[PDB]
Amino acid sequence: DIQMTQSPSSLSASVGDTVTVTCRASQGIDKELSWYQQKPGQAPTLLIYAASTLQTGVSSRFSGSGSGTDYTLTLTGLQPEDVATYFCLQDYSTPYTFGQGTKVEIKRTVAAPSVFIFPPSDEQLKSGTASVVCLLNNFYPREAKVQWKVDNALQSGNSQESVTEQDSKDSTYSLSSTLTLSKADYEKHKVYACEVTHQGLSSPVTKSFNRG
Amino acid sequence: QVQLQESGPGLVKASETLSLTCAVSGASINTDYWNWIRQTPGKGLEWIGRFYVPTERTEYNPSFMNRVTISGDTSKNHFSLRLTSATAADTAVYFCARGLWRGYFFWVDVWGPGVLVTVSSASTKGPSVFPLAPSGTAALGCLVKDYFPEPVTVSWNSGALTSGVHTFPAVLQSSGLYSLSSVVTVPSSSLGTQTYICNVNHKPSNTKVDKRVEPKSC
Ligand code: NA
Ligand code: NA
Ligand code: NA
Ligand code: NA
Ligand code: NA
Ligand code: NA
Repeated sequence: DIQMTQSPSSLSASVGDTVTVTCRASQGIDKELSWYQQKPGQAPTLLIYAASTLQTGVSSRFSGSGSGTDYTLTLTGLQPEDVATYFCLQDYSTPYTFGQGTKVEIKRTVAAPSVFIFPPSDEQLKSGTASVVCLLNNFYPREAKVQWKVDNALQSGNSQESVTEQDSKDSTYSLSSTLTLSKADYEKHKVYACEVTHQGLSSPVTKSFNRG
Repeated sequence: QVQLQESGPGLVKASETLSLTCAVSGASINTDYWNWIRQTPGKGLEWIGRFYVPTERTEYNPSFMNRVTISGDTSKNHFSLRLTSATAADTAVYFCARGLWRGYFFWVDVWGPGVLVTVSSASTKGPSVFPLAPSGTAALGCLVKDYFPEPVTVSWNSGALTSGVHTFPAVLQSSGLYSLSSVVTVPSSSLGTQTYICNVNHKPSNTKVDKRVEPKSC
Protein backbone atom coordinates (compact mmCIF):
# COMPACT_ATOMS: atom_id res chain seq x y z
CA ASP A 1 0.00 0.00 0.00
CA ILE A 2 0.95 3.67 -0.37
CA GLN A 3 0.77 5.83 2.75
CA MET A 4 0.17 9.56 2.27
CA THR A 5 1.41 11.83 5.06
CA GLN A 6 -0.04 15.34 4.79
CA SER A 7 1.10 18.38 6.77
CA PRO A 8 0.20 20.65 8.37
CA SER A 9 -3.02 19.22 9.82
CA SER A 10 -4.28 22.80 10.12
CA LEU A 11 -3.03 26.32 9.46
CA SER A 12 -4.13 29.93 9.93
CA ALA A 13 -3.28 32.69 7.46
CA SER A 14 -4.25 36.25 6.58
CA VAL A 15 -5.99 37.49 3.45
CA GLY A 16 -3.55 37.73 0.56
CA ASP A 17 -0.98 35.41 2.12
CA THR A 18 0.58 32.40 0.38
CA VAL A 19 -0.07 29.02 1.99
CA THR A 20 1.61 25.71 1.17
CA VAL A 21 0.33 22.21 1.93
CA THR A 22 2.56 19.15 1.63
CA CYS A 23 1.82 15.47 1.09
CA ARG A 24 4.60 12.89 1.42
CA ALA A 25 4.10 9.46 -0.15
CA SER A 26 5.64 6.34 1.39
CA GLN A 27 7.57 5.85 -1.87
CA GLY A 28 7.94 7.39 -5.30
CA ILE A 29 4.59 7.82 -7.04
CA ASP A 30 5.80 9.39 -10.30
CA LYS A 31 3.48 12.41 -10.13
CA GLU A 32 0.30 10.28 -9.92
CA LEU A 33 -1.40 12.52 -7.38
CA SER A 34 -4.34 14.92 -7.33
CA TRP A 35 -5.50 17.67 -4.97
CA TYR A 36 -9.00 18.58 -3.81
CA GLN A 37 -10.74 21.45 -2.03
CA GLN A 38 -13.59 20.72 0.38
CA LYS A 39 -15.46 23.77 1.65
CA PRO A 40 -17.43 23.43 4.91
CA GLY A 41 -20.58 21.36 4.59
CA GLN A 42 -19.82 20.65 0.93
CA ALA A 43 -18.26 17.84 -1.09
CA PRO A 44 -14.68 17.98 -2.42
CA THR A 45 -13.96 19.57 -5.79
CA LEU A 46 -11.03 18.89 -8.09
CA LEU A 47 -8.15 21.35 -8.21
CA ILE A 48 -5.08 19.66 -9.72
CA TYR A 49 -4.26 16.24 -11.15
CA ALA A 50 -1.07 14.52 -12.27
CA ALA A 51 0.66 16.50 -9.50
CA SER A 52 0.85 19.79 -11.38
CA THR A 53 -1.79 19.94 -14.15
CA LEU A 54 -4.41 22.54 -13.24
CA GLN A 55 -8.01 21.59 -13.94
CA THR A 56 -9.54 23.90 -16.53
CA GLY A 57 -11.82 26.34 -14.73
CA VAL A 58 -9.92 26.41 -11.42
CA SER A 59 -8.18 29.63 -10.45
CA SER A 60 -4.50 30.03 -11.32
CA ARG A 61 -3.93 30.94 -7.66
CA PHE A 62 -3.67 27.18 -7.08
CA SER A 63 -0.40 25.53 -8.08
CA GLY A 64 1.00 22.04 -7.66
CA SER A 65 4.53 20.69 -7.82
CA GLY A 66 6.37 17.57 -6.78
CA SER A 67 8.47 14.59 -7.75
CA GLY A 68 9.30 11.25 -6.23
CA THR A 69 7.68 11.24 -2.79
CA ASP A 70 7.10 14.93 -1.94
CA TYR A 71 4.26 17.01 -3.41
CA THR A 72 3.03 20.51 -2.67
CA LEU A 73 -0.17 22.48 -3.14
CA THR A 74 0.45 26.24 -3.04
CA LEU A 75 -2.37 28.77 -2.73
CA THR A 76 -1.51 32.40 -3.45
CA GLY A 77 -3.60 35.48 -2.80
CA LEU A 78 -5.60 33.85 -0.02
CA GLN A 79 -9.20 35.05 0.00
CA PRO A 80 -11.98 34.46 2.55
CA GLU A 81 -13.60 32.08 0.05
CA ASP A 82 -10.64 29.67 0.31
CA VAL A 83 -11.54 28.53 3.84
CA ALA A 84 -11.71 24.76 3.37
CA THR A 85 -9.90 21.45 3.92
CA TYR A 86 -7.47 20.39 1.20
CA PHE A 87 -6.61 16.74 0.53
CA CYS A 88 -4.14 14.82 -1.59
CA LEU A 89 -4.95 11.58 -3.42
CA GLN A 90 -2.39 9.19 -4.91
CA ASP A 91 -3.48 7.19 -7.95
CA TYR A 92 -0.13 5.39 -8.24
CA SER A 93 -1.32 2.01 -6.96
CA THR A 94 -4.57 0.56 -5.65
CA PRO A 95 -6.02 0.90 -3.12
CA TYR A 96 -6.05 4.65 -3.74
CA THR A 97 -5.17 6.49 -0.54
CA PHE A 98 -5.83 10.03 0.66
CA GLY A 99 -3.89 12.44 2.83
CA GLN A 100 -5.43 13.36 6.18
CA GLY A 101 -6.25 16.84 4.87
CA THR A 102 -5.12 20.34 5.84
CA LYS A 103 -7.71 22.59 7.48
CA VAL A 104 -7.08 26.14 6.25
CA GLU A 105 -8.48 28.92 8.43
CA ILE A 106 -8.50 32.69 7.90
CA LYS A 107 -7.17 35.39 10.22
CA ARG A 108 -9.13 38.64 10.17
CA THR A 109 -9.84 41.73 12.25
CA VAL A 110 -11.55 41.24 15.60
CA ALA A 111 -15.34 41.25 15.35
CA ALA A 112 -17.71 41.28 18.32
CA PRO A 113 -20.68 38.90 18.68
CA SER A 114 -24.28 40.05 18.53
CA VAL A 115 -25.83 38.28 21.52
CA PHE A 116 -29.42 37.06 21.75
CA ILE A 117 -31.29 34.93 24.29
CA PHE A 118 -34.37 32.79 23.57
CA PRO A 119 -36.75 31.54 26.30
CA PRO A 120 -38.32 28.08 25.97
CA SER A 121 -41.23 27.45 23.65
CA ASP A 122 -44.62 27.19 25.29
CA GLU A 123 -45.08 24.11 23.11
CA GLN A 124 -42.05 22.32 24.57
CA LEU A 125 -42.88 23.45 28.11
CA LYS A 126 -46.16 21.55 27.78
CA SER A 127 -44.07 18.42 27.15
CA GLY A 128 -42.18 18.88 30.42
CA THR A 129 -38.74 20.17 29.40
CA ALA A 130 -37.39 23.67 28.88
CA SER A 131 -34.60 24.73 26.51
CA VAL A 132 -33.05 28.20 26.74
CA VAL A 133 -30.77 29.20 23.87
CA CYS A 134 -28.07 31.88 23.72
CA LEU A 135 -26.76 32.97 20.32
CA LEU A 136 -23.40 34.61 19.62
CA ASN A 137 -23.52 35.77 16.00
CA ASN A 138 -20.68 36.57 13.58
CA PHE A 139 -17.68 37.10 15.88
CA TYR A 140 -13.92 36.62 15.63
CA PRO A 141 -11.70 35.23 17.07
CA ARG A 142 -13.26 31.83 17.75
CA GLU A 143 -12.43 31.96 21.46
CA ALA A 144 -15.40 32.93 23.62
CA LYS A 145 -16.87 32.26 27.05
CA VAL A 146 -20.59 31.78 27.74
CA GLN A 147 -21.78 31.38 31.34
CA TRP A 148 -25.39 30.80 32.37
CA LYS A 149 -26.81 32.44 35.49
CA VAL A 150 -30.27 31.61 36.84
CA ASP A 151 -31.38 34.09 39.50
CA ASN A 152 -27.89 35.54 38.93
CA ALA A 153 -26.34 32.38 40.39
CA LEU A 154 -23.80 30.70 38.13
CA GLN A 155 -25.12 27.51 36.52
CA SER A 156 -23.00 24.69 35.12
CA GLY A 157 -23.51 21.14 33.90
CA ASN A 158 -26.84 21.57 32.09
CA SER A 159 -25.56 23.29 28.93
CA GLN A 160 -23.95 22.18 25.67
CA GLU A 161 -22.37 24.43 23.04
CA SER A 162 -22.13 24.19 19.25
CA VAL A 163 -20.12 26.39 16.88
CA THR A 164 -20.38 26.88 13.14
CA GLU A 165 -17.49 26.59 10.71
CA GLN A 166 -15.75 29.78 9.62
CA ASP A 167 -17.99 31.82 7.33
CA SER A 168 -16.85 31.95 3.71
CA LYS A 169 -17.87 35.63 3.35
CA ASP A 170 -16.71 37.51 6.47
CA SER A 171 -14.59 34.72 8.01
CA THR A 172 -16.59 34.91 11.25
CA TYR A 173 -18.01 32.31 13.62
CA SER A 174 -21.36 31.85 15.34
CA LEU A 175 -22.01 29.96 18.56
CA SER A 176 -25.03 28.46 20.30
CA SER A 177 -25.29 27.60 24.00
CA THR A 178 -28.32 25.51 25.00
CA LEU A 179 -29.32 25.22 28.66
CA THR A 180 -31.88 22.42 29.07
CA LEU A 181 -33.90 21.93 32.24
CA SER A 182 -36.94 20.07 33.49
CA LYS A 183 -40.07 22.21 33.59
CA ALA A 184 -40.14 21.75 37.38
CA ASP A 185 -36.65 23.19 37.88
CA TYR A 186 -37.31 25.79 35.17
CA GLU A 187 -40.24 27.08 37.23
CA LYS A 188 -38.13 27.03 40.42
CA HIS A 189 -36.42 30.26 39.29
CA LYS A 190 -37.20 33.55 37.60
CA VAL A 191 -34.20 35.25 35.95
CA TYR A 192 -32.31 33.53 33.12
CA ALA A 193 -29.23 35.30 31.79
CA CYS A 194 -26.42 34.64 29.32
CA GLU A 195 -23.14 36.39 30.19
CA VAL A 196 -20.81 36.51 27.18
CA THR A 197 -17.11 37.45 27.28
CA HIS A 198 -15.20 38.05 24.05
CA GLN A 199 -12.26 39.99 22.63
CA GLY A 200 -14.38 42.49 20.72
CA LEU A 201 -16.53 43.51 23.69
CA SER A 202 -15.58 46.33 26.05
CA SER A 203 -17.21 44.49 28.97
CA PRO A 204 -19.09 41.20 29.37
CA VAL A 205 -22.47 41.42 27.67
CA THR A 206 -25.42 39.96 29.58
CA LYS A 207 -28.77 39.21 27.93
CA SER A 208 -31.60 38.00 30.15
CA PHE A 209 -35.33 37.36 30.36
CA ASN A 210 -37.61 36.86 33.35
CA ARG A 211 -40.05 33.94 33.47
CA GLY A 212 -43.45 35.62 33.42
CA GLN B 1 -24.08 20.18 -16.27
CA VAL B 2 -22.55 16.88 -15.14
CA GLN B 3 -24.18 16.13 -11.78
CA LEU B 4 -24.18 13.24 -9.32
CA GLN B 5 -26.63 12.53 -6.50
CA GLU B 6 -26.46 9.76 -3.92
CA SER B 7 -29.48 8.03 -2.39
CA GLY B 8 -31.07 9.73 0.64
CA PRO B 9 -29.50 9.19 4.05
CA GLY B 10 -30.86 6.60 6.42
CA LEU B 11 -30.24 4.06 9.16
CA VAL B 12 -28.68 0.63 8.61
CA LYS B 13 -29.21 -1.96 11.34
CA ALA B 14 -26.09 -3.66 12.67
CA SER B 15 -25.04 -6.68 10.58
CA GLU B 16 -27.50 -5.87 7.80
CA THR B 17 -26.39 -4.54 4.42
CA LEU B 18 -25.75 -0.92 3.47
CA SER B 19 -27.14 -0.03 0.04
CA LEU B 20 -26.75 3.24 -1.84
CA THR B 21 -27.39 4.49 -5.36
CA CYS B 22 -25.95 7.40 -7.34
CA ALA B 23 -28.09 9.03 -10.04
CA VAL B 24 -25.87 10.52 -12.75
CA SER B 25 -27.07 13.38 -14.97
CA GLY B 26 -25.22 15.14 -17.76
CA ALA B 27 -22.95 12.21 -18.57
CA SER B 28 -23.26 8.54 -19.52
CA ILE B 29 -21.88 5.89 -17.14
CA ASN B 30 -20.92 3.99 -20.32
CA THR B 31 -17.62 5.93 -20.31
CA ASP B 32 -15.02 6.80 -17.68
CA TYR B 33 -15.03 5.25 -14.20
CA TRP B 34 -17.36 5.37 -11.23
CA ASN B 35 -16.24 5.23 -7.62
CA TRP B 36 -17.61 5.11 -4.10
CA ILE B 37 -15.73 7.00 -1.38
CA ARG B 38 -16.57 7.48 2.29
CA GLN B 39 -15.43 10.07 4.80
CA THR B 40 -15.14 10.10 8.60
CA PRO B 41 -13.51 12.72 10.84
CA GLY B 42 -10.95 10.32 12.30
CA LYS B 43 -10.33 8.13 9.25
CA GLY B 44 -10.50 10.88 6.63
CA LEU B 45 -11.41 9.90 3.09
CA GLU B 46 -11.49 6.21 2.17
CA TRP B 47 -11.68 4.93 -1.40
CA ILE B 48 -14.00 1.92 -1.53
CA GLY B 49 -13.86 0.79 -5.16
CA ARG B 50 -14.20 1.72 -8.80
CA PHE B 51 -16.47 0.36 -11.52
CA TYR B 52 -16.21 0.29 -15.32
CA VAL B 53 -19.56 -0.42 -16.95
CA PRO B 54 -18.73 -1.48 -20.55
CA THR B 55 -16.70 -4.48 -19.34
CA GLU B 56 -18.33 -4.66 -15.88
CA ARG B 57 -14.82 -4.74 -14.40
CA THR B 58 -14.55 -3.94 -10.70
CA GLU B 59 -11.61 -3.06 -8.44
CA TYR B 60 -12.16 -2.87 -4.69
CA ASN B 61 -10.16 -1.66 -1.71
CA PRO B 62 -8.94 -4.89 -0.04
CA SER B 63 -9.62 -3.39 3.40
CA PHE B 64 -13.32 -4.11 2.79
CA MET B 65 -12.44 -7.80 2.22
CA ASN B 66 -15.45 -9.13 0.30
CA ARG B 67 -18.26 -7.15 1.89
CA VAL B 68 -18.58 -4.76 -1.06
CA THR B 69 -19.94 -4.96 -4.59
CA ILE B 70 -20.55 -2.18 -7.13
CA SER B 71 -22.99 -2.60 -10.03
CA GLY B 72 -24.63 -0.40 -12.64
CA ASP B 73 -27.75 0.14 -14.74
CA THR B 74 -26.83 1.60 -18.13
CA SER B 75 -30.35 2.56 -19.26
CA LYS B 76 -31.18 4.32 -15.96
CA ASN B 77 -27.73 5.97 -15.66
CA HIS B 78 -27.42 4.70 -12.09
CA PHE B 79 -24.68 2.81 -10.27
CA SER B 80 -24.96 1.37 -6.80
CA LEU B 81 -23.00 0.26 -3.75
CA ARG B 82 -23.74 -2.56 -1.39
CA LEU B 83 -21.79 -3.32 1.79
CA THR B 84 -22.89 -6.41 3.70
CA SER B 85 -22.53 -7.06 7.43
CA ALA B 86 -22.73 -3.36 8.23
CA THR B 87 -21.07 -2.28 11.48
CA ALA B 88 -20.75 0.90 13.54
CA ALA B 89 -17.38 1.39 11.80
CA ASP B 90 -19.30 1.92 8.53
CA THR B 91 -21.05 5.07 9.77
CA ALA B 92 -19.75 7.74 7.41
CA VAL B 93 -20.56 10.19 4.63
CA TYR B 94 -20.60 8.21 1.38
CA PHE B 95 -19.71 9.98 -1.87
CA CYS B 96 -20.33 8.85 -5.44
CA ALA B 97 -17.76 10.28 -7.82
CA ARG B 98 -16.62 10.00 -11.42
CA GLY B 99 -13.01 9.09 -12.08
CA LEU B 100 -11.21 9.98 -15.31
CA TRP B 101 -8.28 7.87 -16.51
CA ARG B 102 -5.96 9.50 -19.07
CA GLY B 103 -2.74 7.57 -19.61
CA TYR B 104 -1.14 6.69 -16.29
CA PHE B 105 -3.10 9.33 -14.35
CA PHE B 106 -6.44 8.90 -12.56
CA TRP B 107 -8.40 11.55 -10.68
CA VAL B 108 -11.90 12.31 -9.42
CA ASP B 109 -13.27 15.24 -11.41
CA VAL B 110 -16.91 15.21 -10.22
CA TRP B 111 -18.13 14.29 -6.74
CA GLY B 112 -21.63 13.91 -5.42
CA PRO B 113 -22.85 15.97 -2.46
CA GLY B 114 -22.45 12.95 -0.18
CA VAL B 115 -24.96 11.20 2.02
CA LEU B 116 -24.65 10.27 5.69
CA VAL B 117 -25.31 6.63 6.59
CA THR B 118 -25.57 5.67 10.26
CA VAL B 119 -25.16 2.08 11.46
CA SER B 120 -27.10 1.56 14.67
CA SER B 121 -29.01 -1.03 16.67
CA ALA B 122 -31.64 1.60 17.52
CA SER B 123 -34.63 3.02 15.65
CA THR B 124 -35.32 6.24 13.78
CA LYS B 125 -37.12 9.07 15.53
CA GLY B 126 -38.41 12.28 14.01
CA PRO B 127 -37.52 15.70 15.38
CA SER B 128 -39.57 17.98 17.59
CA VAL B 129 -39.33 21.50 16.13
CA PHE B 130 -39.80 24.41 18.55
CA PRO B 131 -39.60 28.15 17.76
CA LEU B 132 -36.86 30.51 18.90
CA ALA B 133 -39.01 33.62 19.14
CA PRO B 134 -37.33 37.01 18.51
CA SER B 135 -36.95 39.86 21.02
CA GLY B 136 -32.55 47.40 14.12
CA THR B 137 -31.94 43.70 13.50
CA ALA B 138 -33.70 40.80 15.21
CA ALA B 139 -32.80 37.12 15.50
CA LEU B 140 -35.13 34.12 15.34
CA GLY B 141 -34.71 30.42 14.80
CA CYS B 142 -35.93 26.86 15.16
CA LEU B 143 -34.86 24.26 17.73
CA VAL B 144 -34.70 20.85 16.02
CA LYS B 145 -34.63 18.62 19.08
CA ASP B 146 -34.67 14.90 19.86
CA TYR B 147 -34.11 13.09 16.60
CA PHE B 148 -32.10 10.06 15.46
CA PRO B 149 -30.04 9.53 13.37
CA GLU B 150 -28.36 12.51 11.74
CA PRO B 151 -28.93 14.49 9.58
CA VAL B 152 -31.69 17.09 9.29
CA THR B 153 -31.89 19.66 6.49
CA VAL B 154 -33.19 23.11 7.44
CA SER B 155 -34.43 25.77 5.02
CA TRP B 156 -36.31 29.01 5.70
CA ASN B 157 -39.49 29.98 3.84
CA SER B 158 -38.84 27.18 1.33
CA GLY B 159 -35.45 28.58 0.34
CA ALA B 160 -36.59 32.18 -0.17
CA LEU B 161 -34.63 33.32 2.90
CA THR B 162 -30.91 32.59 2.55
CA SER B 163 -28.73 35.46 3.76
CA GLY B 164 -28.04 35.43 7.48
CA VAL B 165 -28.98 31.80 8.09
CA HIS B 166 -26.87 29.74 10.50
CA THR B 167 -27.67 26.04 10.97
CA PHE B 168 -25.46 24.86 13.82
CA PRO B 169 -23.81 21.43 14.00
CA ALA B 170 -25.96 18.92 15.86
CA VAL B 171 -25.21 18.07 19.49
CA LEU B 172 -25.43 14.57 20.96
CA GLN B 173 -27.60 14.53 24.09
CA SER B 174 -27.49 12.15 27.02
CA SER B 175 -30.76 11.00 25.43
CA GLY B 176 -28.85 9.38 22.62
CA LEU B 177 -30.78 11.73 20.30
CA TYR B 178 -29.41 14.70 18.39
CA SER B 179 -30.46 18.33 18.67
CA LEU B 180 -29.51 21.48 16.80
CA SER B 181 -30.79 25.00 16.20
CA SER B 182 -31.10 27.07 13.03
CA VAL B 183 -31.17 30.85 13.36
CA VAL B 184 -31.54 33.81 11.01
CA THR B 185 -31.15 37.55 11.57
CA VAL B 186 -33.69 39.81 9.86
CA PRO B 187 -34.58 43.50 10.01
CA SER B 188 -36.68 44.19 13.09
CA SER B 189 -38.90 46.15 10.68
CA SER B 190 -40.29 42.95 9.14
CA LEU B 191 -41.26 40.92 12.20
CA GLY B 192 -44.95 41.83 12.23
CA THR B 193 -45.37 41.91 8.46
CA GLN B 194 -43.22 39.06 7.12
CA THR B 195 -43.80 35.41 8.03
CA TYR B 196 -40.94 33.07 8.90
CA ILE B 197 -41.22 29.28 8.66
CA CYS B 198 -38.31 26.87 9.02
CA ASN B 199 -38.58 23.82 6.75
CA VAL B 200 -36.96 20.87 8.54
CA ASN B 201 -36.37 17.65 6.59
CA HIS B 202 -35.36 14.45 8.41
CA LYS B 203 -34.77 12.11 5.49
CA PRO B 204 -33.68 9.16 7.71
CA SER B 205 -37.25 9.15 9.06
CA ASN B 206 -38.99 10.49 5.93
CA THR B 207 -40.36 13.18 8.24
CA LYS B 208 -40.77 16.80 7.16
CA VAL B 209 -41.70 19.35 9.83
CA ASP B 210 -42.64 22.97 9.09
CA LYS B 211 -42.87 25.47 11.93
CA ARG B 212 -43.65 29.18 11.93
CA VAL B 213 -41.75 31.47 14.30
CA GLU B 214 -43.50 34.55 15.68
CA PRO B 215 -42.85 36.75 18.72
CA LYS B 216 -44.64 35.40 21.78
CA SER B 217 -47.48 37.62 23.01
CA CYS B 218 -49.29 38.56 26.12
NA1 NA C 1 4.32 0.47 1.90
NA1 NA D 1 -4.18 26.52 13.28
NA1 NA E 1 -44.22 29.66 21.94
NA1 NA F 1 -2.50 6.52 -11.81
NA1 NA G 1 -23.32 11.29 13.13
NA1 NA H 1 -29.18 23.23 20.37
